[PDB]
Amino acid sequence: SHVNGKVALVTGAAQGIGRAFAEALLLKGAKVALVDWNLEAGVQCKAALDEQFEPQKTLFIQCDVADQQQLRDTFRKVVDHFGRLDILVNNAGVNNEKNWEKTLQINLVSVISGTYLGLDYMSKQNGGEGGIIINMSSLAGLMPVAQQPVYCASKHGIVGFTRSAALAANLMNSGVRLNAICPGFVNTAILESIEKEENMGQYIEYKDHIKDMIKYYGILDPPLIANGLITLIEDDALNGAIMKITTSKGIHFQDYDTT
Ligand SMILES: NC(=O)c1ccc[n+]([C@@H]2O[C@H](COP(=O)([O-])OP(=O)(O)OC[C@H]3O[C@@H](n4cnc5c(N)ncnc54)[C@H](O)[C@@H]3O)[C@@H](O)[C@H]2O)c1
Ligand SMILES: CCCC[S@@H](O)c1sc2nc(-c3nccs3)cc(-c3cnc(C)n3C)c2c1N
Repeated sequence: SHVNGKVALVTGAAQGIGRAFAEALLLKGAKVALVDWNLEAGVQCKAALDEQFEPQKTLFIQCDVADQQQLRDTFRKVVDHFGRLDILVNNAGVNNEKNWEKTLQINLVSVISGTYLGLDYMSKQNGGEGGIIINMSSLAGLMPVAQQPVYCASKHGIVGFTRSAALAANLMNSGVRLNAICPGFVNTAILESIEKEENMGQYIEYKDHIKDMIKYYGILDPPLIANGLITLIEDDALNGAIMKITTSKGIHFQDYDTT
């Protein structure tokens, strides 16, 4: 009943972890707006979901989340079409240390923009019913990566932002909980980007160190990450939680020594 009948918006939903989230949420009874900048992947994804689940339970919107006008229009569309917003998953992201400025815009700036749009629609102080926002970070949000310093920067920023916005929500009595998920390696297109100079820039020569870490720890499949998302949504005690998901230690929250 925490998911059933709710409306979710998932960015980066065309493939990888985003699609896995959409499938898990549809199975739990949600309506899902799939939001992605890749029109062709998006159409393929919705067409496949339309075979499994009911067509009216999904909407596909093409949107570059880093474009604030497109993002604002996307939100408006979702709420017009489904009549409310209950669950926001800021999941879109890239790996690109060469055009690292753009990586920050997609990975960090867009998570903040999306979060604040979600709060605009969902906060009880703005006429909403409350809700949950889940931001995708990474284990790279908690630990350093020599070959991906700007990705690391962006994923650390998501952690700081989400912990902070969760405390602000309590203060503002918005009735919105904000949590983040920090997966280890997951079997998606993004893993392939480490092979590419276009993505790695000056770090390409050291790509094998990442490969050795992959070998060391192993790779999750997207559907296992989705279980984690469902836990966050179902447990309404969870606010400001940083959920780690790895093969080595499972599903565990980050502990912090706060004052
Ligand atoms: N796969 C991993 O090992 C791993 C580990 C930890 C965190 N993550 C994070 O998980 C999230 C999902 O990535 P994934 O591994 O499923 O990769 P993926 O590349 O398969 O999926 C990312 C999706 O986001 C979309 N997207 C990218 N930039 C966009 C933008 N500007 N606007 C709209 N959509 C955009 C892409 O088109 C794609 O469909 C990302 O935030 C990524 O950083 C991945
Ligand atoms: C294209 C790269 C996308 C994957 S990143 O988000 C990512 S996920 C990940 N997971 C882990 C895990 N540690 C324990 C269990 S799984 C480690 C890394 C990583 C890679 N290189 C280092 C030093 N680290 C910490 C990384 C890392 N760089």
